[PDB]
Amino acid sequence: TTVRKLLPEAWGFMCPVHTPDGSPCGLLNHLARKCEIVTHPSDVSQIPS
Amino acid sequence: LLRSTCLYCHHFKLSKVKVHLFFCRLKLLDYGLLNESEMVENVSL
Amino acid sequence: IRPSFANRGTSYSQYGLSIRCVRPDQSSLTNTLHYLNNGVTMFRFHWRKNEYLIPSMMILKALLETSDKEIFEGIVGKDLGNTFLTDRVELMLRAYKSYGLYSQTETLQYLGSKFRVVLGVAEDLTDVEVGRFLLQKVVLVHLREAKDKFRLLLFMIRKLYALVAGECCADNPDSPQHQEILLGGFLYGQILKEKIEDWLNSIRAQINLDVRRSAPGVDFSDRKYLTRVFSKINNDIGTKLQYFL
Amino acid sequence: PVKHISTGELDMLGPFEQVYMDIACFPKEIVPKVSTHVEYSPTNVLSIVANMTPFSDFNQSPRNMYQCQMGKQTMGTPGTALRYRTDNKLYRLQTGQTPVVRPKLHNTYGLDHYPNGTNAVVAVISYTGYDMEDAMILNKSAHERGF
Amino acid sequence: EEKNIVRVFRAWKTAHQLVHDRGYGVSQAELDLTLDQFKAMHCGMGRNLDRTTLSFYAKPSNDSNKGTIYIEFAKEPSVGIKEMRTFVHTLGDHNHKTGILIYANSMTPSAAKIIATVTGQFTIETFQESDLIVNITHHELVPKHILLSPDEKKELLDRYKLRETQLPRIQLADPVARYLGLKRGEVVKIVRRSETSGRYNSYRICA
Amino acid sequence: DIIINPHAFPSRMTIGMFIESLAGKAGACHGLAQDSTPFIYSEQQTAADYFGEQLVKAGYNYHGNEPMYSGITGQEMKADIYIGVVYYQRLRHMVSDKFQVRTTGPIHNLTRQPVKGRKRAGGIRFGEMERDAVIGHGTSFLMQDRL
Amino acid sequence: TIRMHYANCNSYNADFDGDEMNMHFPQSTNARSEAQFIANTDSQYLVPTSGDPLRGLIQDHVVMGVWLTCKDTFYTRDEYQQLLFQALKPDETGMYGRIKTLPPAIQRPGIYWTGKQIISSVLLNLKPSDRPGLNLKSKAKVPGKYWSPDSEEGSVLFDDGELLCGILDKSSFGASAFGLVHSVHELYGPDIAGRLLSVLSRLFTAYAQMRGFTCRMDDLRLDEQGDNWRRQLLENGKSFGLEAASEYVGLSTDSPIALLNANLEEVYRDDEKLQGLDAAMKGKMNGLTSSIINKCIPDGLLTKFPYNHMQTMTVSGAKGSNVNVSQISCLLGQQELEGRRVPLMVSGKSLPSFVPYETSAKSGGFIASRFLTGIAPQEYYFHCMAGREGLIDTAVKTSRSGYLQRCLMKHLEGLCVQYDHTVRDSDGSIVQFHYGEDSLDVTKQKHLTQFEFSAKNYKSLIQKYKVKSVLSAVDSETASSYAKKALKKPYKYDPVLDKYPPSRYLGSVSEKFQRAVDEYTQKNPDKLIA
Amino acid sequence: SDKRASAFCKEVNKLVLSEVVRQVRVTEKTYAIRLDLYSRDEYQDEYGVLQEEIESTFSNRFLKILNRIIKSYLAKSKQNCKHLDFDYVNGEWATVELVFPINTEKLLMVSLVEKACSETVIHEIPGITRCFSKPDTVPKVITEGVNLKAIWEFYNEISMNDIYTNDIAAILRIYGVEAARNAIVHEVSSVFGVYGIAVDPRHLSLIADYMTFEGGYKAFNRMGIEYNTSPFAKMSFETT
Amino acid sequence: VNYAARSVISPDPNIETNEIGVPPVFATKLTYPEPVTLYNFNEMRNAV
Amino acid sequence: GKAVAKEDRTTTPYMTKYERARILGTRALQISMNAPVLVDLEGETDPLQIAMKELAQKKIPLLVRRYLPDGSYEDWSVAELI
Amino acid sequence: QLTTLLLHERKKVVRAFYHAISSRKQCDNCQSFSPNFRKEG
DNA sequence: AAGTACTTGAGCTT
DNA sequence: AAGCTCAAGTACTTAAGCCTGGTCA
RNA sequence: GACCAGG
Ligand SMILES: [Zn+2]
Repeated sequence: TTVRKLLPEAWGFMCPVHTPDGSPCGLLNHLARKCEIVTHPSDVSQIPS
Repeated sequence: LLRSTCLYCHHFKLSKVKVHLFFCRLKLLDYGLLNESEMVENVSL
Repeated sequence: IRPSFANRGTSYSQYGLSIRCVRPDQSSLTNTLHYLNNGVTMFRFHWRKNEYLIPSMMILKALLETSDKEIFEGIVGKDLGNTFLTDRVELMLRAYKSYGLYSQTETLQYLGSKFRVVLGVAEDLTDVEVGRFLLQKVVLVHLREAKDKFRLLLFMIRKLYALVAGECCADNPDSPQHQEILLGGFLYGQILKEKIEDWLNSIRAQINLDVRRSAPGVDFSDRKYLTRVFSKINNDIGTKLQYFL
Repeated sequence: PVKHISTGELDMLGPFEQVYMDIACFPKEIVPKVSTHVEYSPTNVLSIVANMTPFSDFNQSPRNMYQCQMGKQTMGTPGTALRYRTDNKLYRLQTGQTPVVRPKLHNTYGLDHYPNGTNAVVAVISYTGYDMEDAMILNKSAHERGF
Repeated sequence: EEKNIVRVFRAWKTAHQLVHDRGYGVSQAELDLTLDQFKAMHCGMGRNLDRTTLSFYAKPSNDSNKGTIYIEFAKEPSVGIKEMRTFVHTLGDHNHKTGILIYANSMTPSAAKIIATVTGQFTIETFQESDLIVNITHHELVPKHILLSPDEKKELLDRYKLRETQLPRIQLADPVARYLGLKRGEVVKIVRRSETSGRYNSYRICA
Repeated sequence: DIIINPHAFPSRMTIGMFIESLAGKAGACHGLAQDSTPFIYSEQQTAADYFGEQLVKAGYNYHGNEPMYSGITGQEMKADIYIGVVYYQRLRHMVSDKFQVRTTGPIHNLTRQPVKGRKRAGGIRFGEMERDAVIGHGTSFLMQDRL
Repeated sequence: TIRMHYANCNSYNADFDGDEMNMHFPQSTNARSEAQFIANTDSQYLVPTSGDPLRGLIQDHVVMGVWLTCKDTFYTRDEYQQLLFQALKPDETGMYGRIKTLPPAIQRPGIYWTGKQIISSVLLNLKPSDRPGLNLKSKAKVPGKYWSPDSEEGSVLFDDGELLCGILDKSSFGASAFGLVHSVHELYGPDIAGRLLSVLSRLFTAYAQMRGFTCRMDDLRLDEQGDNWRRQLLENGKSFGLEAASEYVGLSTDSPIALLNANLEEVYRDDEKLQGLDAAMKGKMNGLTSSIINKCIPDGLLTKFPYNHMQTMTVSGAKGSNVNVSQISCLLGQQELEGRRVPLMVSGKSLPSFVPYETSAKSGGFIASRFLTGIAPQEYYFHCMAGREGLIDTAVKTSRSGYLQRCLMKHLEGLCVQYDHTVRDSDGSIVQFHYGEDSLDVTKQKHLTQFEFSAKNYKSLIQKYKVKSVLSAVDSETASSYAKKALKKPYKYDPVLDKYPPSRYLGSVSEKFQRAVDEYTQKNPDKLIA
Repeated sequence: SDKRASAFCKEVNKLVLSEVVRQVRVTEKTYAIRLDLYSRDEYQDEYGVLQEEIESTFSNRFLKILNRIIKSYLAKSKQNCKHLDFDYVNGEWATVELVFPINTEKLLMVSLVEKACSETVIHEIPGITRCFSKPDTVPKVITEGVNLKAIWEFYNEISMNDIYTNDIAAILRIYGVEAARNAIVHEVSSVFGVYGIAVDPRHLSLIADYMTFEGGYKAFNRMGIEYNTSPFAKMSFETT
Repeated sequence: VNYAARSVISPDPNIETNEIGVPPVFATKLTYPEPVTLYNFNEMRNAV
Repeated sequence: GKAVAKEDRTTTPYMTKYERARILGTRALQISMNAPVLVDLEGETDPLQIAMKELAQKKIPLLVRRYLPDGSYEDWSVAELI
Repeated sequence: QLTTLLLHERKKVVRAFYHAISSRKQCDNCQSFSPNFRKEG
């Protein structure tokens, strides 16, 4: 009954309700409606500066 | 069984008298007599 | 904290420190710290489906030409002589002083003569830069600068001792807190990079075979040689991708 | 994404700030001196398919889970370009129509191009006697007029 | 402090109770002994002074079957090889069929094989002290056990057309077997008191 | 058009469906598209009350009820009945999955037991618990027959 | 697609949502013969783990039974004839020439039969050729108070086959023994019990067609007085959480916030103290829940008991329980996921919406809103957690019985009961003499303890047992004589079952059985004369 | 009485030397360890083990175990108590001075002593711990672990009314086979009552009375399989 | 096993508690032998 | 082994839940194989309901042998059973 | 002048047989030390 | 992962 | 010496039924 | 036969 649990630090990240019934129940957590996946990195040298 | 073999001896690593005790155990078990099998050990020499 | 750690390494403990480092091109690998009951910590890494197990003081002295006092004041820089850390670091330091060497050169040559066989590096070119190569390739990749690898590894060993020191909770890596998503295209790029590394190493082995036969055609300046070599080896990687998909 | 309260503009955060930020979920729930962030609209919490199940907050969560996992298998319109699709088994629902009850996001994502089922005048009643043990009935005239 | 003098007091209510239960007969007061009753029985200068006189016997109410029983306690820890075999000729002149022994602790294994071989038609049986000092057969989780005559065993073997290898068994390391004086081969008749429907009587053997 | 069963709503907690019924009978009457996103309607005023105001505007009962005469007897049902406008997204399990019959057919190369099909007219499996069932029933002949 | 009847369903354990069943067909005649006789559906009426009946009529039929047996229902000639006939359906089942009816319970000034009169009419028209009438008194499911303080329905009482008083419900006919259908199975034999179950089925069906029954919305809503009662009760439960938590850690309610938070931080780094905390918190919350449910749900809600079509289905036992209407109508209560309660994230704020170290019950897994009115988001997430836990447990459990039924047939493979009446293994060894005295294998031993039942009628049971043919061949006097000798308190007498096997000697019974019949004759001598 | 009841409770329960001891500082150079101990009043609050008991048993067995485990760390590094001073009067400290060669590597001393504390027990019946009192006017004591031998000696409670969670192996070893038989019948009935499902004791009694057919008790795995007369079953079931 | 069909199953209250529905396809396709005697020749005649 | 004599029979005289089944079955099969109908038929067609019509009249052949677990048997006619 | 409990004893004899045979190294008859043997999976 | 029974070596006693 | 019970440690098979689809080399 | 699906 481990990581197949819907432990709450997902609020708005990956949907709590929708995840299939049956064997894979609790594993595949479909992303929330608006949680993107940021894939284009950025420049951050100004951050150490 | 190979471990139990004695190559030069071609008898058992066990004492023959003990293997014959074992033999009597099964001989008397064949007809189904349980306490009668544990009886036969009642000898001390 | 996961039980397999200790009973894999019976001197070992469940206390471990994991880090998933990733180069700028998203070609990540994981190198973890396994702590052992004695007080030393071994610096797990994994190369070519092969486990590998090196002590942290070793790699730490190998990285920078350093003074051991810098090592300690990097580990337990605080509140001078806090008993727990100032004793565990003493024990580790003596334990590595046991059978190791002193200088960066000597340690690097130790490591190089050790690893040369499994590493697919050029059979000849060097052995010192092989040491500066292993610390380039496996220990800590996301950090480009050596000194920064050094500072971060000090951070890491301090945090691990703190973890045994009970002042830090057990992180629960199976939560969306410490979790991330591998997109499709990144895996695609990594598999393409791997198939290309295989292709290069394969034509390398092929030219090595041509040198191995006796010397059937040997002129490394002539182009006709290379078009022949390319003719021999399988030159398709796209079909490998299509089979993958 | 969320809305920042001390300013009035967008702000995005990842899976560290959640555990350490007092993210108010209702404009009226905001308590000052603590709440640093406000959610746009808690609709933004669920997923896509789960969102389009009307009154999804009146159901016992196992049932919303069943309806989610089972709406992903409706015999609905898999699109509109079917002349040029060589897929193996396709299902097309000849007469589908828009739900009379629909969460506005159901129009925003533009599902109306892709309806899934029909709208039936369902009378909750135990009259036929056949419709027990989770079954149901189907008015024959509607079944032959093109349900 | 001085509780050890209770351990051996509670060693006659595990022994004088261990009588019938075999078919014998003993005076009905040696079972209801009060605590100080024993101290009045076995006296000395102490106040420790319990040993050197703890030995009795009994004659069966079976009145036959060759023969009777004699109870004797070797209180000295580690009975050994010089207190097992010397206490056999004393059984032999007494013509007692089977006797008892207690010990705390550890009847030595070297003095555990050589003993049962000379007993022959007699048999020493069996116990040690500090383990069986509370009557076992007295509880809700144990039935009353009864032996069977060869006629009584023939009864079972006939009414069921059985073989003595088809009836359920009891091992001899069992406290109720060593308690009854069972030998390997005789059928005991047990009273399953399970409150489902009445209580019936099952049987078992030993081997 | 479709009769659902009352005894199915408790033990499932799909009261959201009754709310959907109200909403649909409200929307169809006037010509509205009832917005049913989660979390809109709070405890102060129920969604039921809002949709009921709508309905009593339209003309029908306020709890959603409606008087229905039965069909085969002609007299009214003593108690009113519930009629809503739900969205029945048809599912996909009808005939392919359902029925396979094996009178006589192809067999196994090795042991001449019928094959594992539904494409090769394969037989159904009967054993390793079906055996326990009969051999509890005390039907040794049925066991020896089927097995 | 094949078709079956509702009754068998609860046996096969199907929901008929679209699950599928193997149909077989034994070819030869030996096989189908033994099947038709040993395993005909009605002849499997008692599930053999216990005695209670596993078949029964279900949801629509049972609540419409509570609506037909109720005394408020009156039928005229036309409806009564029609309904009785729909219940019987003679020709296809057969066996009868012409149906016989009862006279009307009330006659002037209009002839109106009552419902229980119709249940009695059915019980009559299935009467065997010559078997004396049934009689029974046994408690019903729907407690009487729902009808009235000191109402008489309560317990179904019908002598000589007529429902004098007592409405039928789950218990009377369904998955509950000592009701109608079970005693009919006893007295009249099983091949009649099945026809009876079918007849009550079609009967309540035709009635539903006449009358109708729906689970309509207004059944859920609280009346304004009731709902403000609940809102006041929760206004009082504004704080219970902080009080209980500060009490468990021990600090006062006006405690310093800093010390309170520091204590809480000390609380859930360790885990056993959390089990204590949650025990105390769930204690106080279950108290609050008991309070508000107990005031609201039976009295607050809009419609009363009978006219309410959901409280009917709930309290009758068709589907659901009292907790279901509780959740639907008043509050949901604490959500306990894998035991204790909600899991905390590292920083101690159970959800990112709640401030760190929350003590209000709102973050303890307690949720105030009710399904009808609509649950809030914060609470919704916890409910999702608990529901999903339910699913991932029920899924991953069904593999736990995955090795035991390949364990308990290697060692209980044959274990047949030979004609010596002494259960043996197949090899030949004895395991249980007389099967723990058995009284039977449990599937029929049930009515022994119902010693009042037989003495109540006694005229039909004697004909069932067929005394004239049985007393002939079997021995009676000797074992009955020895029964007393075995009941002698001193020993040396076996249990009578060992001396005289219970097959032929019509005198042996276990001890407790004879003790029961004796101490019943002496304890309850009211029915037996003198 | 209730006071004597709680007295027996604190008696049969084992104290572990850790549960009494406070922080353990080890001053070094030679070699020196100091164990803090709480006041006698709180000491008898939780307890009722006497100061002289601490003195004697602590000294002897604490010494031995510390010796053994420090030898353990020494032998692992390869890959003694000359001075002992207990608080002979006040019972508030315990110092020990030991000498070790300088070549031996540094030792994790505080952890070693913390383990040794938990690794020594004063009054522990072999195989029992954790005695508790729970609410019927038939007051009974819950005990974690099993020692029928230990409960024989205790006459503060009846030697008859000893209810057991199964441990049927143990009681079969010393109470009979019918003991274990009725034990497992009671056990399974108790397991199946906690849910309101009915399992009439005919089936459970047959399951029991077969499970102990041999006269011992056989589990429902490879053990019982190897005994049947059917060479087809045993070959079908687990390891063909 | 042969002679054994399978389907998804709907409920019917009208038949009996004994009886089970059989669709026409299972009837027409599930076969079983019947010896032929003097008195059911008529039925088998109609059958063939 | 032995074939138990009529004078002493231990078995239970009740036509069990099983002997009824097998007796009626094999009898129905017999009568299906053009066998002697020992009772005037009622026009009934099924080769098994004839068997029940016969067993109700207790005019059936086929004594049954009840194997005791020893290896002996008792041979009971169907009329003799209850 | 098979059956169940037979196997219970006939397996006990097998286990005792091994416990006896494999323990001995030198010949009890010959007094020699016949060479040891090493295997592989 | 769970846990089982299996087998070999090192320390103590005659 | 060496016999012989004691200890952790090395090899080693199971994990519900069905049923239906699909892709695959 | 193996990996994703699904009741
Ligand atoms: Zn030799």
